[PDB]
Amino acid sequence: QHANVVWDTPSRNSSESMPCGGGDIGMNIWVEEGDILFYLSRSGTFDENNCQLKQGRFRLRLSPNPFEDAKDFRQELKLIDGYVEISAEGTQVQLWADVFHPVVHIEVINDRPLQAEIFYENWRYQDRLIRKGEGQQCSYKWAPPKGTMTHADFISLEDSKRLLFYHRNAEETVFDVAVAQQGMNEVKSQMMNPLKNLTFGGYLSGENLEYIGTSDSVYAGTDYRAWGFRSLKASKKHHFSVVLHTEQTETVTQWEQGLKTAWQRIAPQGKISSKVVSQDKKQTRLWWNAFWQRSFIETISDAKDALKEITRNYTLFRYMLGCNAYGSVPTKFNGGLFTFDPCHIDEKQAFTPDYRKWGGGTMTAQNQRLVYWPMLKSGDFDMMPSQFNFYNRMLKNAELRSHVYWQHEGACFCEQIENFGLPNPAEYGFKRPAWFDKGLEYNAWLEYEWDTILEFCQMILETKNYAGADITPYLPLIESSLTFFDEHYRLLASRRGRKALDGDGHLILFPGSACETYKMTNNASSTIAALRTVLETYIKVCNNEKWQKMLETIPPVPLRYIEVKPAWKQTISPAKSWERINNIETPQLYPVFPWRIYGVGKENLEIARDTYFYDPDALKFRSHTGWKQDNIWAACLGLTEEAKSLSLAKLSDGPHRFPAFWGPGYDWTPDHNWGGSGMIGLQEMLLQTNGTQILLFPAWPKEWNVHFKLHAPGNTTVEATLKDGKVTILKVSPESRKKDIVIMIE
Repeated sequence: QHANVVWDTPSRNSSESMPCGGGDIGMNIWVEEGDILFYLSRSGTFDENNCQLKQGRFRLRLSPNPFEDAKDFRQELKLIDGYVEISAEGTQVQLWADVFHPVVHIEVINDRPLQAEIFYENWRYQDRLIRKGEGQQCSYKWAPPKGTMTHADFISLEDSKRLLFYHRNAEETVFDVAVAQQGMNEVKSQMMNPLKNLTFGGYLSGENLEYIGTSDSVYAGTDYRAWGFRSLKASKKHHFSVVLHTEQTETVTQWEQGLKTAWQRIAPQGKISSKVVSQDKKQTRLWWNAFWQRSFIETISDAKDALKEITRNYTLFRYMLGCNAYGSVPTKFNGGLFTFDPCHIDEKQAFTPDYRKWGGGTMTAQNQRLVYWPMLKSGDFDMMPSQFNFYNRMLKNAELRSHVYWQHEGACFCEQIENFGLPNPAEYGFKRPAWFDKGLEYNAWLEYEWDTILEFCQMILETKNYAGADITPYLPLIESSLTFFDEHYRLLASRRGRKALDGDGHLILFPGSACETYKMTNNASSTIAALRTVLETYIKVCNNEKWQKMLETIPPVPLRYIEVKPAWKQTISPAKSWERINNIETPQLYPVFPWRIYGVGKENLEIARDTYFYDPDALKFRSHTGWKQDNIWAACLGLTEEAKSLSLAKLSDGPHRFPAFWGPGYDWTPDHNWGGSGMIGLQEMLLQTNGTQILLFPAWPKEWNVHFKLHAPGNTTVEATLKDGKVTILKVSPESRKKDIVIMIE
């Protein structure tokens, strides 16, 4: 038992919008001065500058409008069935997306016959020059070449099919620019190109509609054109469909064809088969019903109000993640699929609705990982490949890097990575010395940060461990990723000295970095904990000995002493050595999470706790904002009250009307690494794994009553309840695992 989001009065602007999606599609939906407005974003729609374009904005007006000064207004997110419902006296509108097909549906049911106008609004009707600061939404960031523009869409007026909109990419894209910049033209002809000719759009369609002409205005400081359709005859029912298609094609004909094929499915002889759309609808709702059975964290005086808040928000976010199961590319951290008009976020950055900070086809690994990690314990295993394929798609490209720059095998996956496997052109350096290594970013924050891929590698393996997933398509990726660290730091040492290993026969991890925070490291704890834990884990799943050899070559995690404001405390060191500090991450707790070397029910917990409580960089960097993992670590170290405080802070209502729209923090709104991280935190307070143990309530307060169900390794599922400090229930499946449970509530 939980709660939907119910607004009983209309919304003022696009920031006061509601998420709704499914499949690879996300809509922001709201009602403003009697109009039903929805933005429509789909995963993977990257322009020639690698900006994530929204497909458009949709407007629905009824006449006489029952939403004008309406009594009994109600916009409701109907979680269980994954659809939004807007209703007022004798009218009921439903919006949903098919989970199994790229199609949005609007349904109107009126007691009396009403008239309906539907408008398709597109602000890319003509070329628009990228203004100062607008580059952040693309790969050029702060330095878009003079005369760089967002190219125009192709709208046109030709069954029930009415309107055709699409954007098409040219042959020349930021890919070709970046290939040149980083000197890989030699091997360009062997590289996957995600952007060349990439085309994406669809049909607006309905029965009982005529065209009512074009019209021009401004929505949120953004000029736009609108095409309008009006129903020939008033009617008790009205049904509109939007049908999308995405593809790289030699001609526009080829693309159109694929769109037609998708359109025919739902309109076999030109009309929208309400038989077919009923199956689609039924399927979709079952899927959502199943969705809310995979996992949950629910409740059962303002203490309870606050718990309800975070559990509610935890859930609302999970909905948002759900909207992009089966995306070809992952839910992005910086807005996801639910960006709105920038001006509501920052007036200095008031650009098109296609705008967000930190790029579109450009995705920072450290953020992306926080979106996905929580999908293991929530059982959302089928969504995670969206994230895995992103990297698998560019494995050949990331390898050709290492071939070109250092003539060795293995994939070089930079931190701020494009969808084509090279680092972001801007961060690589536009004004860089001729002599500098072509494989290295001319960058103080990013140089030698290649280790986040290993977190995704761990995710892949953990899908096997948690859900028996078939991960055969990924093994090459995992192997190539490890091969790099071995072949790189061997070669670097052999070029510098006579020995390629240290005197303990271990790898010499220099130059490295501990995330983006400690730079030019020797033997960072973060990178080590990773190689150790990935290899340990990949050994259990591969008899080959090359991997046990390499595990023996991994140096130990470095520790150190710190004085306390005497007495000395022993903590985890950032690294054996570093040159400087350029950020506010805390990679000396990466052995706590993600790699779970230290943690509850594991050795030397006192070391980790002291790192959390006394490392003065960690103290200084502690926070609940954005990606800050202090909430996670607190929980993994069994510090309730600390975890309680942070998780309260992290998951409490965001600044917009929908309460799980958090941001912008260090990123963009809706911040998804905010949600993601926050999920992780709540999850770890309840359930942790320690070998084959399942530790329940490791960092959960007695006075928080809870009913949850989370996953654990070996297709295991734990449903439990705490009430007035008693574990009143336990339902465990398979039952053989019930004896592995350890209750920790004291």
